[PDB]
Amino acid sequence: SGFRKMAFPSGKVEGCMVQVTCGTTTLNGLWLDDVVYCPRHVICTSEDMLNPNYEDLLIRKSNHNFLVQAGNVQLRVIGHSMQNCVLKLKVDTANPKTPKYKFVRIQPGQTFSVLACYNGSPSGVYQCAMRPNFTIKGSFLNGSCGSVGFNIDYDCVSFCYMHHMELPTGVHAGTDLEGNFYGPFVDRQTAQAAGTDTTITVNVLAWLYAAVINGDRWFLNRFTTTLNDFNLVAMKYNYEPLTQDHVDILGPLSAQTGIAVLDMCASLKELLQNGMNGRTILGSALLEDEFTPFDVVRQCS
Amino acid sequence: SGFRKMAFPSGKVEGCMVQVTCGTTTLNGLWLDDVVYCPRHVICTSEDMLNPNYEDLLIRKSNHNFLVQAGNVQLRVIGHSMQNCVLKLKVDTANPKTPKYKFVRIQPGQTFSVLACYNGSPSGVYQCAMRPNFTIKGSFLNGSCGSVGFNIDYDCVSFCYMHHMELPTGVHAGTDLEGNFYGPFVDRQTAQAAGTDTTITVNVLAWLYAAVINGDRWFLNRFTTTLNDFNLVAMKYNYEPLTQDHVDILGPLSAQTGIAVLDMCASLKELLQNGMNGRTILGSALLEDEFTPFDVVRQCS
Repeated sequence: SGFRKMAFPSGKVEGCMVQVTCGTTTLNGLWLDDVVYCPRHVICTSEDMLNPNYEDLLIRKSNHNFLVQAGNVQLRVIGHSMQNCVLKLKVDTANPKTPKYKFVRIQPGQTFSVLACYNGSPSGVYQCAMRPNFTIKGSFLNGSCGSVGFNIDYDCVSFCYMHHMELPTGVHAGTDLEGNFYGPFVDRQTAQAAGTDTTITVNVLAWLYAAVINGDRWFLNRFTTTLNDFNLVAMKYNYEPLTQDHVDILGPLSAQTGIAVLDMCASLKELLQNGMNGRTILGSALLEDEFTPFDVVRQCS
Repeated sequence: SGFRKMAFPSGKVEGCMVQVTCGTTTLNGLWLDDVVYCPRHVICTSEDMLNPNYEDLLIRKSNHNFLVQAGNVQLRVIGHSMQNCVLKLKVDTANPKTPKYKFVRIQPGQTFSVLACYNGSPSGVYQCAMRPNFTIKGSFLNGSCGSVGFNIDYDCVSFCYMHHMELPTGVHAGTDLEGNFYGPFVDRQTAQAAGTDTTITVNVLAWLYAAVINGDRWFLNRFTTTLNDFNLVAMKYNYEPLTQDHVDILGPLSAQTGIAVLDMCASLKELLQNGMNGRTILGSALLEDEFTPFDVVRQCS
């Protein structure tokens, strides 16, 4: 037993990380088969970022403006193209360490592991969630651009995130691996800001279940609520609404514990309206919303 | 920027994980060069655990009672010996994936990454600390015995923990890789219990520094305290005492932020005596004590 913020084992992704240099800018790239993926702003100057025309900047570049190094061995760039906001660097060698992989776009509320990298070298791994406002609260220093987020199913790596930038609020924004940004964010120097964030209600419920599974029951109560009456209270607290789909997804946790979802909802309603009163759940004094129902099942069984 | 519970990249350790079976018991082993390390209770029966004589049980075993599988390929056990509470299984093949490694014993308060494994297969990675009472608050299900904890320095894996058991309080106990238990715990079915835990003061201070580094300053104050006056208050709250060594170790964080340790200590003293009053630090409503000074430096630079 126990409950921890748990990332996926990162080995399969470490074998794909490379260093990509263009001009005086170095950042990370993802090397799968004979393609290297990286943020397209790798070709930009600080002057360019104020109003880049990326198709114009990239056309003024040649393959030899791109230095790719997989550890020591330099990779020869034999061709380059743009896919939305990622750059695709064709290289002569297929990565022998290429895992089975897919490119998947995730939904707000879903979680993924991040392998933070610098100069193509992995430095740490952590779990986070796509916030409802399409930012992630990551840990990223200058040079981490190109670090990826991923899930693992069986032996297959679903890449879902490439890191592009930090917003002025200290949160982070990037794209899926097809180069499409999560959220209304752009790879240009503008006055971008994250919208209003909300709490991921279905995840808070999953985490209350995880607590019950782990012997924390002080917050449980005898009451039950209706979906509508729950939503009417939670939205007052900037909680995402809960759907019948959410209730279905929470089914297996409801079964393992024998507590109906709407029963648990009454607990969460009570916790929202009363606070926690110096008590903790699973070692936390706040309601935790970055564990999905699947993460709980995974870890608690 | 940002601050996350961050584990080390786990690839180098995933290549060492194997499955070890003996009787009807399967658990995990660590395969380095031509040796496989695993908990010695792998040879025990439930009946045996009540009073095992391990040197006697192991003598009644032969190499062929030990099935080691590295993925598919079975490994032939050509010899076996005991080192304290770990079992060393000599095998004919050196692990080609053996990283540079050391066996290191850590101190209460130090952190490490755990690669939780089942049937020799890695399932997740998370960061935790050796508690002052020599337990760890891990996430472990039946079958995780033999999962290891580790740090990484440059390319060198310092293995520091092998998982052996869960205590009745839900916390976990194991050994260093030389088979010596952390704490007063034994691999026998007895009435073992963890002692009284305390908070790792030097780590809480490091985390307050991490918060300052990340723009959270509401808890700072104009006061300064003496080491002695700080300890006199903290020990009242079940906080470990702070030493001059701790103050030295916090030096680089003090420098980067320009806040003297004893200055920060006055903040922590105030937070202990006043609570947090519905405020949070780095997204937490509790004082966090599982980041060392080194972890903060690592992540914040």
